[PDB]
Amino acid sequence: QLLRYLLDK
Amino acid sequence: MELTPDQQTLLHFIMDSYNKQRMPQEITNKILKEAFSAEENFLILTEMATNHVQVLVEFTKKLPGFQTLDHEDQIALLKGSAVEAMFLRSAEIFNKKLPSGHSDLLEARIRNSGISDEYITPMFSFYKSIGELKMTQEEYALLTAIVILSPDRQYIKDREAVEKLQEPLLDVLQKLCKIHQPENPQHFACLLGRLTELRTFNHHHAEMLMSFTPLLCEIWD
Ligand SMILES: CCOC(=O)c1ccc(NC(=O)c2c3c(nn2-c2ccccc2)CCN(S(=O)(=O)c2cccs2)C3)cc1
Repeated sequence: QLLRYLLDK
Repeated sequence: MELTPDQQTLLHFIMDSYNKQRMPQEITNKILKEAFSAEENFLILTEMATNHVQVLVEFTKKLPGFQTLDHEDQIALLKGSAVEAMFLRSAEIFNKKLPSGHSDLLEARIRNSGISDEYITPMFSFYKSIGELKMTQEEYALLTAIVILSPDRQYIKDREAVEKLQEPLLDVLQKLCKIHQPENPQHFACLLGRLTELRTFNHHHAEMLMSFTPLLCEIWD
């Protein structure tokens, strides 16, 4: 969620 | 021997990511100006630990070949290294980046933040053993990269793909220990020996949680 956002941006 | 131009490009690229990463002034000023109490000391640590998660993801994103890994393995590598990478960074800050009073004030804050003595004493024994190695910024940047790209992590589907990314970093680190410490030929084995000490923090941290921030809750539980 917050990890995937920060990872994929 | 000396680092090849290929390894120099790999080191510069790691340092480009690691050296840009700093603790914000708003947090640094909070260590010296905020009220001293178990609740407020704990709050500063939450703000600090939260900031590290953003720092970890940003550093990991730039590690050559990390973005080419399976999405599920990318999350597992981050979750598996979150605690270890934080204490390794904490060791760097507690032994170096401190003016005159921050070092002693933060130690007092960590000791009086409501964390049990059985978790506190191993932290400072680790900080003191790491401080005796007299590591450089290059060694800290590489050890963090080696901690993150650990193929031995739980629930990793493609461990060999992680091994491929880690091996060039262990080789750069091995060459750095021979050059900057030729009088101590066992320095490399000592750096890796401190990693087994770092790994014991994982069970300590899990125990501490059973006894925050939306970002901390996701990376932990
Ligand atoms: C270069 C910039 O690096 C960073 O962004 C960065 C580095 C290190 C840290 N460190 C910490 O947050 C931290 C913690 C502890 N000590 N400690 C520490 C900080 C500075 C020096 C020495 C030690 C113990 C409690 N844990 S915790 O996760 O259990 C916790 C969380 C909440 C309540 S309790 C956290 C933060 C950011």
